[PDB]
Amino acid sequence: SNAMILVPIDISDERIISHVESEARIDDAEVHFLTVIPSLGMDELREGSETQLKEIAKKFSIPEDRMHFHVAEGSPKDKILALAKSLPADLVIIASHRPDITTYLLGSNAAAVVRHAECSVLVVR
Amino acid sequence: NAMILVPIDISDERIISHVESEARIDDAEVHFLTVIPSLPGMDELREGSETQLKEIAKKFSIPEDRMHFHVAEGSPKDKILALAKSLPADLVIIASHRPDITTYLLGSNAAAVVRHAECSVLVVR
Ligand SMILES: Nc1ncnc2c1ncn2[C@@H]1O[C@H](COP(=O)(O)OP(=O)(O)O)[C@@H](O)[C@H]1O
Ligand SMILES: Nc1ncnc2c1ncn2[C@@H]1O[C@H](COP(=O)(O)OP(=O)(O)O)[C@@H](O)[C@H]1O
Repeated sequence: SNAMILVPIDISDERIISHVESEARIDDAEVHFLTVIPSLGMDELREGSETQLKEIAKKFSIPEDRMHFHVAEGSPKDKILALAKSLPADLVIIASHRPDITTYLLGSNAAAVVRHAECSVLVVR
Repeated sequence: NAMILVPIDISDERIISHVESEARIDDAEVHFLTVIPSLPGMDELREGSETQLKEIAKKFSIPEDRMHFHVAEGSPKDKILALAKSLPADLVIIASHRPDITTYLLGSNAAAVVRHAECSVLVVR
């Protein structure tokens, strides 16, 4: 039962990198990157999303054999929470909001994950 | 531009040479499909199935940028046929039967695909 850290990533559009790396180093945790394709060809979108997720993950200094990639479809908050439950995650690491939006001190997904996760949550600023 | 559909049962080698050779003819896209039959979470089963599908595909000498992965849920023959139609496939490549079963010279999925597919079908022995 290695530690498992869930790292949701919005692939649309760096402070989380040092935090994920440091948290992973604590236990040599498994690091599960997740991207959610919002609802409303699917196999093609999933494939392109996985490729972009992997591109982003190259920025992180984590061993290859510790990184796992997930693509979900639907509500980002619902899927982040579902995966934190099913892994189960020992930690969720999430940015407080998108870097280019300051109106809200916590974004919606961050606020929901912080409140509803069954595990600890690190909100990164 | 050419598209080859290769259904794989992730429960249970001869098709490898044929797929590699057929793919070389045009530099075809190769679409691997596995169908998980109907009755823990569906999301985790889909991801677990895709992971095993990808491990099998590592046995095939085909360029990375030509391989595509699909997971469907239900009747294998119905989903094989649905994808062959919608891609649309120029070829389906299918083993005559499961390697370990000799009583049916042609398995039931192979028989339905070779009769109902709208494209050419290669039955491999
Ligand atoms: N589509 C998505 N897939 C995966 N994670 C996401 C997605 N959207 C948001 N998140 C997670 O939530 C974090 C904050 O996003 P959010 O709470 O929606 O605020 P904002 O709307 O400012 O981006 C993101 O940094 C990301 O970790
Ligand atoms: N669940 C499945 N998903 C994708 N392809 C399948 C599945 N089951 C069978 N096939 C395809 O059909 C081929 C032959 O299977 P089938 O006709 O069921 O014969 P058998 O009954 O001996 O397994 C398999 O090698 C595979 O290519």
